[PDB]
Amino acid sequence: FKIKDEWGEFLVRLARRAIEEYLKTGKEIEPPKDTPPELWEKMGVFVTLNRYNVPPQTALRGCIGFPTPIYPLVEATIKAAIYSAVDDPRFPPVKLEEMDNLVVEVSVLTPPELIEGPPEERPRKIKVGRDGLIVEKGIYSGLLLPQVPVEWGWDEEEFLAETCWKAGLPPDCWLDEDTKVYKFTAEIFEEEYPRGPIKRKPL
Repeated sequence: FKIKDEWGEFLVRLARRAIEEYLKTGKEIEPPKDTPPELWEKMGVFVTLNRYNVPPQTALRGCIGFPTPIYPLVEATIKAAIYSAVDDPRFPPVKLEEMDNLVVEVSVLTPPELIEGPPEERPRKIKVGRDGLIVEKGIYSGLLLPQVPVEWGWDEEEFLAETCWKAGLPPDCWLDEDTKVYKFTAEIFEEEYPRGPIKRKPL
């Protein structure tokens, strides 16, 4: 575990606070002075907002992140949290009252690593329940978090085709040598219920 449980809890609470404060004052909070030093290191992160007490496959309310380590983790979390609440083009922006009915999930990512070898053998180098994926070709790029294939019950080959689709590429694009496929992992933390205890979420 690269991210201590205490740090995951910190980040999830920070994400909720960033969203509520933004919705209330339009201001983006700053990393708190008590922020753990290790959390200033640049890392990729995604924040997901899920509707509470509904079937999981119907819960996604917002999900935005920074796949690359361009921001210190603490700052990336604050921004991604806000973006997931009001800047996810697929859904209407979250209003303050609704935060009573949503649970926050923070996914801290490890650096993506290029999958090597014959393209038709790429499914063998990935593992649903462990890997997140990024597919890139030309100007197209798409990413799907590790929890996605698990939630929908996809195998490695299906997961690949779905990530290609996410990028705006044909489903079988991963069979192309010129298509670049990266795998990455994440340490996930989520509220058990709105404003309740936070816990690590294994796949």
